[PDB]
Amino acid sequence: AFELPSLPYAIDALEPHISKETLEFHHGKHHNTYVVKLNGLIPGTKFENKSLEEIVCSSDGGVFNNAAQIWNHTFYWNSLSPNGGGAPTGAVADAINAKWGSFDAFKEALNDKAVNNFGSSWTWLVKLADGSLDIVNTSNAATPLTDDGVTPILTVDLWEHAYYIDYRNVRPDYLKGFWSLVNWEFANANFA
Amino acid sequence: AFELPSLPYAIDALEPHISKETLEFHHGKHHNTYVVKLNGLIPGTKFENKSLEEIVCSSDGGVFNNAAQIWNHTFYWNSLSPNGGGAPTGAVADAINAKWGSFDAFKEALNDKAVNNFGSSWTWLVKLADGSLDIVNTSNAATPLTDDGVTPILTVDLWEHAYYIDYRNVRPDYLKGFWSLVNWEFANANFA
Ligand SMILES: OC[C@H]1O[C@H](O[C@H]2O[C@H](CO)[C@@H](O)[C@H](O)[C@H]2O)[C@H](O)[C@@H](O)[C@@H]1O
Ligand SMILES: OC[C@H]1O[C@H](O[C@H]2O[C@H](CO)[C@@H](O)[C@H](O)[C@H]2O)[C@H](O)[C@@H](O)[C@@H]1O
Ligand SMILES: [Fe+3]
Ligand SMILES: [Fe+3]
Repeated sequence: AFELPSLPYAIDALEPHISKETLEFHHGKHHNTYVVKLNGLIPGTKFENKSLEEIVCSSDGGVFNNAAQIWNHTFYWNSLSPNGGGAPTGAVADAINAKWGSFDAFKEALNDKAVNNFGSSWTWLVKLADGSLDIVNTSNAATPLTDDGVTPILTVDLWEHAYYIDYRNVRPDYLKGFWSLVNWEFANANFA
Repeated sequence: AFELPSLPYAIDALEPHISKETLEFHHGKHHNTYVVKLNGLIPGTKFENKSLEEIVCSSDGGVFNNAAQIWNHTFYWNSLSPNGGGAPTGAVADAINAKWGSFDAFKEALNDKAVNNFGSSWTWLVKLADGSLDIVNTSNAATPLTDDGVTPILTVDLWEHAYYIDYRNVRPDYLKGFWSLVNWEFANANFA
């Protein structure tokens, strides 16, 4: 049914911020496993012919954990880039300034939400229904995609498999890696 | 203030099932961090004079997450032993045979609960109010210590940091490691 998407860049393209070995396990094993599991759960069910987002927004239990993780990881890979990092640009830079006053205050606010997102989790930059940006944390497979009117803009995976190989227990060091890779083109594409 | 308990065995005593590197990060860094963080949170609350278990059973939020994780890890180190593994003995073996019919059926049941305990979690062997054994899963820092009438007997930490260095994504391989280390003396002590 579903297929694991290709990575949007070569396996060593995020070096030295996220390693090749991390992409091999994170994309090639964890993301793949969610796709295999969902496909095993859907045959001959009321989800067998629905799109992935349709499944994510209409399931619970194991179907939801697997489908939402497939979606969350594809969004995460797009949130990184070997040509990303550095200062934000375009409409998202201005929207960040409108909410937090400055990019540095936004980065401090997102780092604080990410470091403190307890357990397996995701930290998201979203555009609320009212048009403003905000930072929100979700646990396990939960995702702002299920929230009517909220538009996911970027995400950082904080499950330990996302960073343990490269950074062990030090999330702030992984977050420095993330800021060096953040894909402002994808953020702007989602914001607009 | 609280202190990080010593490990009950040498750093390489669980080799080759859990590595020295895993114990250095897992005990020396993760377990330690929960101790430091709790020792920041307590003062100025109705907690600074309470024992660890008293805090675990009457707190929520960050105090609970750090205090429950300190308790859960100390319980987890005691659940392993370089002289453990193999068939269960004593009262716990008999109780296992009473609930599941055989040790092999128990192991299959616990393995299924642990492999499928989604996200950061713990799988516990507990003794119920009625005297029977059961397997229960908790998420993040939740623990049966807070359930009236339930007595924790053994635990397996399923947060990814407990096994990623040694086994990466393969929980079943980590669980084989756990069966080779399970401390039946601690289980029997807790059961009696
Ligand atoms: O996909 C199997 C089940 O996964 C979840 O439940 C598992 O993980 C929980 C922690 O996130 C545990 O509490 C639970 O015991 C496990 O079975 C999901 O919640 C279930 O609905 C799925 O069927
Ligand atoms: O210890 C600080 C807070 O930790 C928890 O909240 C963090 O982790 C949650 C995921 O488990 C996130 O949803 C949340 O946004 C983070 O702040 C705890 O639940 C809070 O009560 C603590 O203050
Ligand atoms: Fe992930
Ligand atoms: Fe742990």
